[PDB]
Amino acid sequence: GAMAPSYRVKRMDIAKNDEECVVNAANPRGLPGDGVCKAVYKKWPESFKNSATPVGTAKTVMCGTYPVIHAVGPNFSNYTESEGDRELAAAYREVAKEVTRLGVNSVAIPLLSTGVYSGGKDRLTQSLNHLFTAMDSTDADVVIYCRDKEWEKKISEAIQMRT
Ligand SMILES: [Cl-]
Ligand SMILES: [Cl-]
Ligand SMILES: [Cl-]
Repeated sequence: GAMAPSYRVKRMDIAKNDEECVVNAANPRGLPGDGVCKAVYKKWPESFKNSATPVGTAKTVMCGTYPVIHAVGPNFSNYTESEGDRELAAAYREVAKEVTRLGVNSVAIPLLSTGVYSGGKDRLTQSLNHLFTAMDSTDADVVIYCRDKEWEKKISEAIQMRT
């Protein structure tokens, strides 16, 4: 575990992370996809061997010795708000299990279901709160990656609020 487990936020490409493993915002079929998933495919393509997994689950595939945790959030275009909320919570619980099993001291993680799976809604608070519910009992350093300047400020605020 980390000596003083922390949360941090960085605004940059998660393919350039400085952590011991990465969480991919994957699709259920293990396809290259777009956004975070396409960046992850360009950096760690070997990790997409047999990466297909259902909504609400995470499946880890090694790229060399570097673990890529494929976490499948719901597409809110297809799920009801209620069922989507349950699947998004479940995907993060499976990420916490994998991070624990791998014995890493740090993990790079995007906000699941906030991009093309958001069904056109701002889900920063919803996705971040499910991330915290899952990861708070882990002792890995968690570094959250985003691309938007206003999202960076809001995520940083939410982390600092609890400190
Ligand atoms: Cl960048
Ligand atoms: Cl997304
Ligand atoms: Cl973002």
